[PDB]
Amino acid sequence: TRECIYYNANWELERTNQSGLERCEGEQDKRLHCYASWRNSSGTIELVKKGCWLDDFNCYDRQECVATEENPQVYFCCCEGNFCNERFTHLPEPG
Amino acid sequence: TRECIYYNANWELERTNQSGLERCEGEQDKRLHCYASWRNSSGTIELVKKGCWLDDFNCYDRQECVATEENPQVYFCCCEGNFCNERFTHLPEPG
Amino acid sequence: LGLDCDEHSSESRCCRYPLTVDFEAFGWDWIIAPKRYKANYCSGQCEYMFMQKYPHTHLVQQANPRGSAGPCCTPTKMSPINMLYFNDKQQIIYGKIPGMVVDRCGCS
Amino acid sequence: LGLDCDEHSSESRCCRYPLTVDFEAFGWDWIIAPKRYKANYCSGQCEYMFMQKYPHTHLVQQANPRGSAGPCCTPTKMSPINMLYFNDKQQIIYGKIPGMVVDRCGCS
Amino acid sequence: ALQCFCHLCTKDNFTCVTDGLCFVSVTETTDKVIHNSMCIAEIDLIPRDRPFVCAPSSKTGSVTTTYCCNQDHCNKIELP
Amino acid sequence: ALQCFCHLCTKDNFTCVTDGLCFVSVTETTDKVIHNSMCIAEIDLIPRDRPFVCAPSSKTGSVTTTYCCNQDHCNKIELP
Ligand SMILES: *[C@@H]1O[C@H](CO)[C@@H](O)[C@H](O)[C@H]1NC(C)=O
Ligand SMILES: *[C@@H]1O[C@H](CO)[C@@H](O)[C@H](O)[C@H]1NC(C)=O
Ligand SMILES: *[C@@H]1O[C@H](CO)[C@@H](O)[C@H](O)[C@H]1NC(C)=O
Ligand SMILES: *[C@@H]1O[C@H](CO)[C@@H](O)[C@H](O)[C@H]1NC(C)=O
Repeated sequence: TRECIYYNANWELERTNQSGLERCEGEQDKRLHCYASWRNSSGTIELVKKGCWLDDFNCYDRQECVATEENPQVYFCCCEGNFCNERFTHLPEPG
Repeated sequence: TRECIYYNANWELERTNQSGLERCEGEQDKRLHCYASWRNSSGTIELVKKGCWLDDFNCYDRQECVATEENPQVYFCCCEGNFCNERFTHLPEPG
Repeated sequence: LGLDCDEHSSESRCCRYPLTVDFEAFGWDWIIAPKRYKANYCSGQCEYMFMQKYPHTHLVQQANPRGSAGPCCTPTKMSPINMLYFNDKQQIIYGKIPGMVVDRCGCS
Repeated sequence: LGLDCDEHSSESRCCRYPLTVDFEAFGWDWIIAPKRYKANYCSGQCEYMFMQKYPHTHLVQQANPRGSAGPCCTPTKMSPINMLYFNDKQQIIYGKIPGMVVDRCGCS
Repeated sequence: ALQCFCHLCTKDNFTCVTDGLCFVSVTETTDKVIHNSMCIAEIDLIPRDRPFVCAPSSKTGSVTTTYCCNQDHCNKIELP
Repeated sequence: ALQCFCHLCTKDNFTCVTDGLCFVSVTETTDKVIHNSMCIAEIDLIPRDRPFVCAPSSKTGSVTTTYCCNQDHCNKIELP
């Protein structure tokens, strides 16, 4: 199984909790992940969404949530581990 | 929709009603039928089973339940219509 | 919603054709009813953007070049049939047999 | 349970091979994540009595002669993926997209 | 119930009806320009808020412009 | 967990494991005698009380004898 940090900056209009935990329901073979998404403009971090993330090989064997895209509009990271998406950074690859 | 006569000569061990009606649940396109099955040895008719029957082109456009097999071990007929399986006969084809 | 075909059609694309499966032709006398039923089958060419079954089909067909092989004409909807038969314990059984009739055909 | 294959295999039969669908290679920048995912595909020959998908497959393959064409190597199990993207109303959407990953391959 | 042009529906007056949307696309190859038009059922618009099939795409030596709409006979090709 | 002979499982020591049953068949053609052996998963035994795959069949110029069993390595061909 898997547990992740949950956050929805749009919680009101979707009628959902703003923050908390999410118990990830998974199938027999499929692996489970956690993800975090945020905006970053003029040094101000704006959270977008956090929660469970289905089987995705981009998140395989990643214990920490690190975004890899060079200057995107909406940053994203995913990881494998319980609550691994609580902290996140932006450390892109060399090239 | 469709309704048929229901009968199960094995009702006890299957823990079901012996006789009565059965409301046939059908899908959008599929047609619905009713069927009857019985044994016939030395002039004694022994009921076997009766109930709904799923889409089967052997039962298409048959308002009366008539078995067509020449001297089978377990007679069978199916029909299209509400309670059409209440009465049944054995009138095989010419050849 | 796929395309239905008969011997009076000229469709080279993925189409559903009729077929009757004959249980008696196998020598199976343990099946009381039905002796035969309409099962149909899928045949025809799967040209580009024709009756794609999954979103996966559309994505790989768009991405994957012609190399090396296109989708396969395959069922996209099945339905069950009823069957009255003797089982291995010689008991009279009324069953609902799934995956027996092809209802539609698509490209996967 | 089908058979998995890679470029280091010599399997002429219906097998599941790996494939990465690249959303960025389409020019789709409205998909925040994932930029690419493993979707896989089915390929290989469907010889007789090999990985038959339905009971319908076994019955027609037994009845139908060789004429005229055998089963098609097709997915027998799919799985969804998560996707974070902008929709047509430019809203951030977290969705569960079905039918995106081929898990198994069989013969239909 | 929404009618669309179907370039390959040669037996239904080149017209289909769906609960989905009308589809039309122009694909420019290095040496060819082709167009396709059809109907896309509702359950095939994945995801419904931005379907893959309705999104224009491009790859090496190929550009596919698409147009999805919900008015009757709206999937029409045109010219400058 | 039930092991059976698999004539074509050339990478698993010609052995498969299933929750179903072991399968083996001999098909006599006018000019050929072939045998196949494999495992049949539980969800593929349709119907479970008398599966089609485990039933012997015959047609014009072909006879397929089959044998289904649940003991370990029970799907063996034999001779008179
Ligand atoms: C809020 O959190 C609880 C605790 O897990 C969860 O059961 C519930 O589905 C969430 N959403 C709402 C609207 O209560
Ligand atoms: C935020 O964006 C700036 C560039 O404007 C970058 O240097 C910094 O590392 C980013 N930090 C995070 C946590 O995304
Ligand atoms: C008996 O008949 C009733 C009336 O339709 C039905 O609801 C019920 O399922 C049948 N079987 C049993 C065991 O009661
Ligand atoms: C019963 O079987 C006899 C033959 O033994 C046949 O002549 C008769 O028509 C059958 N009647 C019914 C109702 O099956």
